[PDB]
Amino acid sequence: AQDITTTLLHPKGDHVLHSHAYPIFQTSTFCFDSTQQGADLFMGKGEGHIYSRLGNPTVEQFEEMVCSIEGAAGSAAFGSGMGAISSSTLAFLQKGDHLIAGDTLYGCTVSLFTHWLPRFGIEVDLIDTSDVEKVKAAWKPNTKMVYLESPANPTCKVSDIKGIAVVCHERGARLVVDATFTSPCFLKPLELGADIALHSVSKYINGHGDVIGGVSSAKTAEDIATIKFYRKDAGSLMAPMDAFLCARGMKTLPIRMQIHMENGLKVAKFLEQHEKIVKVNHPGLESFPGHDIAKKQMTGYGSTFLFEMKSFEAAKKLMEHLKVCTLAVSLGCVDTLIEHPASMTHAAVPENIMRKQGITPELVRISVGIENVDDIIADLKQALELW
Amino acid sequence: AQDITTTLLHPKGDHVLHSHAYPIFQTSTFCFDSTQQGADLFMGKGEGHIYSRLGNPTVEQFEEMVCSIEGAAGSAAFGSGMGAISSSTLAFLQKGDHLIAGDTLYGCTVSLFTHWLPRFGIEVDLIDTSDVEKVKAAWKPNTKMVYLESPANPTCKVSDIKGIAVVCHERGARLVVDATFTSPCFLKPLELGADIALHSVSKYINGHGDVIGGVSSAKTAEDIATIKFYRKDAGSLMAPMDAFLCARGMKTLPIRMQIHMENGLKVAKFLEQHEKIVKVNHPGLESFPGHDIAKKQMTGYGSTFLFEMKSFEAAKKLMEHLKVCTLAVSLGCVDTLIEHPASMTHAAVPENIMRKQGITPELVRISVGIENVDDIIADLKQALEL
Amino acid sequence: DITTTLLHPKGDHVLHSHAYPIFQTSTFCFDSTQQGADLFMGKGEGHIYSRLGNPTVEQFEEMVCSIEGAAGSAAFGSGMGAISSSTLAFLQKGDHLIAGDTLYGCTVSLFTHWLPRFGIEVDLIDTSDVEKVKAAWKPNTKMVYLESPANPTCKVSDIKGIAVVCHERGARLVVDATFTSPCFLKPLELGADIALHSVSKYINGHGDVIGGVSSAKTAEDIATIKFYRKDAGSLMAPMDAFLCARGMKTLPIRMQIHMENGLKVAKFLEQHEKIVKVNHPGLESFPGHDIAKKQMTGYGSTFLFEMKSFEAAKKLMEHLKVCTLAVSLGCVDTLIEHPASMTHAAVPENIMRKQGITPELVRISVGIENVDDIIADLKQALEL
Amino acid sequence: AQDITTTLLHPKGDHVLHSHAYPIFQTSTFCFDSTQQGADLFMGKGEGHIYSRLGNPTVEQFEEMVCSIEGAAGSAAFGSGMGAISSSTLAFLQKGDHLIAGDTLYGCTVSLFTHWLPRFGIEVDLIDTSDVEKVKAAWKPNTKMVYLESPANPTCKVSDIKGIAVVCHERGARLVVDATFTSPCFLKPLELGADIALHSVSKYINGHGDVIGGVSSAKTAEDIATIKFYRKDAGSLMAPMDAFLCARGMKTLPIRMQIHMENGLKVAKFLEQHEKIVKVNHPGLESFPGHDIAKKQMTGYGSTFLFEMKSFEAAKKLMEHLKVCTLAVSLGCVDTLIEHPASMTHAAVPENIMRKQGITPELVRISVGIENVDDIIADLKQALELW
Ligand SMILES: CSCC[C@H](/N=C/c1c(COP(=O)(O)O)cnc(C)c1O)C(=O)O
Ligand SMILES: CSCC[C@H](/N=C/c1c(COP(=O)(O)O)cnc(C)c1O)C(=O)O
Ligand SMILES: CSCC[C@H](/N=C/c1c(COP(=O)(O)O)cnc(C)c1O)C(=O)O
Ligand code: MET
Repeated sequence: AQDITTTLLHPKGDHVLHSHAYPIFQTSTFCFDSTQQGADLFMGKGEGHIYSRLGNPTVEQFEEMVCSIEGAAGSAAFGSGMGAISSSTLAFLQKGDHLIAGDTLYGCTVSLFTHWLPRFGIEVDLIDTSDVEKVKAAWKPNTKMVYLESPANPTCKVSDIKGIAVVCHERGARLVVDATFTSPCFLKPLELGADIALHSVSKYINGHGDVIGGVSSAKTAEDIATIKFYRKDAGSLMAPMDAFLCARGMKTLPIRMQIHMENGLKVAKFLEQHEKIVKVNHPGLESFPGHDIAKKQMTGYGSTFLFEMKSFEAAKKLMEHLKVCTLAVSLGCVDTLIEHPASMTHAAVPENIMRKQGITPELVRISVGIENVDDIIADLKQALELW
Repeated sequence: AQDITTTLLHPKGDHVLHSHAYPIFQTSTFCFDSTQQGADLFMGKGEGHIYSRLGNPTVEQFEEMVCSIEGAAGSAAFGSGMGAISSSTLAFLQKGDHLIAGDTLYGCTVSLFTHWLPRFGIEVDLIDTSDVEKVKAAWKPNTKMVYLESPANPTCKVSDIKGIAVVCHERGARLVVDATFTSPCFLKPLELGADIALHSVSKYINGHGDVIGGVSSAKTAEDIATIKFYRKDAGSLMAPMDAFLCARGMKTLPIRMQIHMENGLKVAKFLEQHEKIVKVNHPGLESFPGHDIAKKQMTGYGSTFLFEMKSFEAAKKLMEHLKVCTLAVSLGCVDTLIEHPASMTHAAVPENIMRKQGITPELVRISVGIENVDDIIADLKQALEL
Repeated sequence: DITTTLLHPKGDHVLHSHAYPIFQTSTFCFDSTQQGADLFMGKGEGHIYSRLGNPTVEQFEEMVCSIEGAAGSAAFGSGMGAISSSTLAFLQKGDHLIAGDTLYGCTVSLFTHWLPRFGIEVDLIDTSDVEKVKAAWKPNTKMVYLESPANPTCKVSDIKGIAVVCHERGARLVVDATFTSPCFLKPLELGADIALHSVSKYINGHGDVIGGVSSAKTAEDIATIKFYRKDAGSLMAPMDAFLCARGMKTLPIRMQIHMENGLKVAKFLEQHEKIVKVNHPGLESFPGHDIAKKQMTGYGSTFLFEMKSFEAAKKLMEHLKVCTLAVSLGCVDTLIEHPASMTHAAVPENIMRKQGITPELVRISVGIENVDDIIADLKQALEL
Repeated sequence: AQDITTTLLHPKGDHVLHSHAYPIFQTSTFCFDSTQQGADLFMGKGEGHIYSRLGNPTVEQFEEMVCSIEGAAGSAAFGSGMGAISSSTLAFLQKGDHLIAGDTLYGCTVSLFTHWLPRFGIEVDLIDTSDVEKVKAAWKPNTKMVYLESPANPTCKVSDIKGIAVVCHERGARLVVDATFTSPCFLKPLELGADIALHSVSKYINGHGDVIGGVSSAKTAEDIATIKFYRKDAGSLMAPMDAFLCARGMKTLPIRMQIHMENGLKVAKFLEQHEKIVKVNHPGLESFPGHDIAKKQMTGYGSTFLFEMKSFEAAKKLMEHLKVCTLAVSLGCVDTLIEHPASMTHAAVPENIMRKQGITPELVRISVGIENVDDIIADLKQALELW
């Protein structure tokens, strides 16, 4: 079969005015041929565009590319990953519905789930999804959705997607997986039984750290139509320029991910053997609890992972004396990022959830870029071996 | 004090590397000097940036421009006017609360209020808000908000914002006003007593028809923080490039609006005197019901208005034989747009609500651009006399 | 209005898009070998490569082509890209060029340093006197280059008068109309052969893109220009072309307020005690007013004025709250500059005096702010 | 020694408002603090900006990146490769000066050298530069410059850059090398004795087929100042937006070139063993004349090469029946391009020069992208094996 590198470099669809690169449709509205042709496009009949919020050609191009790696019925682009998460949950969940979600999630996902959803009459439970039995125990007659991050931000906690999918399929609950950390190159949730696969495009998919974006993919046509229906009213849209950049960045995704995976594994192997390091939470290491599920359900690993220092001051010493790694939040960028979860990405997370995640000031999160691995390792080495 | 033209041309803020034009900050994340400096910003102390979703310098520049015209404590930019509307309502409204909204609104605003809000346990009533005592009768103990469009899409129906604001202040409810149609140049809702003033930037504020965006401005610092706290999780953001283009477009807004207003008035008066036109729904016309309310509360008028034809076939012939006007949805663009509400912008609106709005197959909506008035009038004259 | 023409340009919509798409592409696809071969030979419609032609860029070119009344227009990466392409495409070894003594700094740099390196004889003379153009004439004179009103002194030249001399003696007339814009100055309708602009200024008007455009009277001349651009390589970027076309949408409207603002400012400065001389082509005091009044349908907002001393000029320029100390002109906001030590600092010491540039001269570019706000900003700086 | 992947991902210079990605300075002019501060910057004193034509921060960031791989004193970015070629030649050559240039050059370079330079009183001779003795024989007392393309567009003809450099150094002539076909990753002319190394950034460096651009680098500070002095007058500038994209595209240059090189070699080796193909002109093959010079003087190979079919109609049949490869001009793009030199890129070159270059209607130029090589080979295979 045709390789994914070829698939991404050759998206389906006609060229516009014979242009090799797909044009940036920096426009708000579209022109109608006639009143009937305009009336029909609102009804759903005929091919063409109306208004960029409903559909934009360069945006739709990016959606097609994502839809093609995911193996979905359709994809929806968003202004942010949080736009994707809101439109993948609130498009389906309503007053009286129950949501089971992982206890270890991205900071703002926790914020959306614990603060905003309960205000909308939606029952939410944060559950350890590494254990399928805990997921079964939390299940209720009104359970409509299970939301998973695996490997989780930032602890790399592994969940049994395949096993949970079964329970979701038997009981009529929609399974949504956030696969941001791994990318659609190595994790394809819809193959594992999930109903909706989503990403923060801001991270690996774009990879260049210059755009905030989100994407959501559905196994079903009805489900993607509902997501786009919600997006129409909620209004989280990917800009034409941002879509152009994301598609462009995605052109090199497979090879970037290959280097990410290998760099990340080598950095983690180096850290785990280092005197100053207590523990390394990389899902590709044999020492890691959820390794056997991760290697079975994914075809590779992302390069973002967590590790434990002997103290906060030691962690502070490492982070502030690096010359290649740059101290900043976010991840999945071409260059290596480094961050302190306890006081940055997960400072807003309540300590009730903080303890069980479980994030301590000794922890450092690293997102290994595509720089020569030896340069990255040497940079960490000299910082770890300071006076 | 500076004039509106000068204020928008010289926005408050520092120059970046002595750059005359403000740089497009096409970035996702930002760097930290130290752990403490990064940890501080998340709290947040005191000056600096973290991540574009939380704050982007180019986006913030546009936000401050809108804040200066509205007379607000702060403004938040969005990826769409719908992003602004959702964030201006769902940030405050929760399960068990009650919203009163105008019966005539933009199509997707009707879609948002009728479909999605009741799913979140929010009570919504669509009420004729041109009558103030009708809002008082629709009131409940759990009423937390009133939402208004004045002039409303597409009928140009006018609401007494100042009068409704008094009711909202006395009874503990917020007043949110969609001022897309008139722009902040002519309509400043926060001066009329409203709590939140929002726009579809995609329309007049940008004015060049090349970007989708929204903005919301709050009277109090607490409300705008809550709005931005919602945007943080909801995720409707304005792209750095779009922020650059919106700010750029807003540079000529005052002079564009002045021409929009004058053009829209002459075109409406031309249509009113024409024998093939039943009625023209322009808020600046003496004949229009609620003209006096619009005259006192607004300093000018938008260029988007509705009018009635003899039949559907007559409307069809007009829209399909224009050479200058472009048949397309949207409004507030530099060139002239024309649209059919019944089967386009307000086609997804439930036929129950479409009846109360007064939207018929004979009605045509025009958005008069900044072309020469005589070119637009002549284009209409040619199409009408076939 | 010209506005209607600019808002509704010639051409077909792309996938029904209201705004013309940004063709951020390098190359284009072919249906077959024959179709691709044909386009390289000029047969059929379509595109090959962005340097040869870009749809977004061509859309801007056609907007300029309409207002200028040209056979064709070519966009460039800079005004200097337009200037050098409008001269070095025609001038060759052994040719002679007569150019105005007062030109933009880098246009002087081009003509004085680079042009004579290519075997092109260049003389800079006073083109405000038409009889002086006749005296500078040589048997090998192939081109006259003009700039009216000139940067920065606003020195007006009789374009139609010089055009007659050029036509009779077989020479091209190139006019830099940056200072006035195609709204008010249309050189091709005064008998000029080539009309060019620094789009960076009024045409774009938003001070966020560098670009140039050149419009030719004949189809052969623009083909020569585009043939030169193909090899020289000064191209307008697709994004920049998008921004320039977008900026052009408000051009006539911006120029109306530019003209009126610049006039009221100059009239204020002329009656002010601290100002010796004001060089605005719209003022009746200005020497070349009669020529400018008849040849142009309006005036730009960039002009020059004389202070008592350099210290007084420094005091004025460094205390403005609204106006900005910056080079460039034709922006929506008001810019201020000092020619002797900035724009015309590189201009040779002998051409410096022929132009009449002194350390006392201050150049202002009046934007589209409220007239009273800019006048008040100048008023407080000239007194406090 | 720090690897080039790391170098390109971590360019020197300060971050702007703590922004991770370098901002797009979409501006015309810059503000001054005082009259003297503005006067000094024109005089050359102080830091740093005045007007985008003289210097744009975004553009200078890209120039910095190119300067870093090249090992130059400075770099200048342009609106096109032809902008770079003109400014590297016409910035130094005046009437009475003599230029020696390769006989096999890019189409428009031939146009510039044949049509425009002679009009400026500059003597030009197109010479076979694969033979050092022919370069020596063509030499004159007024010879000021030698311009080389190696491997040449499109025949891939190899020139002895090192050997020609010596002659240039001994006789006081600048050596200028166009290294577009190979990229700075594999060919660094300044290490070989060239004075100026230039690229069409439109090709490999940007790599994404969305930007037209050029860059020129000099060994000497005076020379790059002269090039920039010409640029401000001639007017070929890189747009801030284009600069942003080129820097972005350059982030992944080393890894893209790794795949280009290996893909290109595998495609060439497949074509050479195929019965329909008469000859393959890839500089990395042992059969190719000048392979020994190429493998010594370069660190790798580009993926653009030319091959001979049995007929024009056979060439037509191949080019017009590909499903992955796209029929278009240009090269060095992320996806595979294909064109016909005799009727396309080199249809404008005079017949006396085209016969000298060896371009016949049987020839096909392929620019191998970063698609899975087996997919590329399979696409060519089915097109070659048609009924
Ligand atoms: C069907 S689609 C179309 C659209 C538009 N609008 C629109 C609007 C909106 C939205 O906005 P976006 O930005 O989101 O679009 C809001 N509001 C208001 C008042 C309005 O009118 C029209 O109507 O035409
Ligand atoms: C030294 S730098 C400076 C710049 C500006 N210029 C301007 C100009 C130009 C330039 O152009 P670009 O676009 O190339 O820049 C040209 N021409 C003309 C006539 C003019 O005034 C000024 O002057 O300020
Ligand atoms: C005819 S059109 C086509 C184009 C391309 N070129 C390319 C090139 C150039 C150009 O460059 P730009 O950027 O200007 O395009 C230069 N050089 C070199 C070496 C090369 O290969 C090809 O060939 O394909
Ligand atoms: C808490 S806002 C910044 C978080 C960032 N996107 C991360 O996951 O690293």
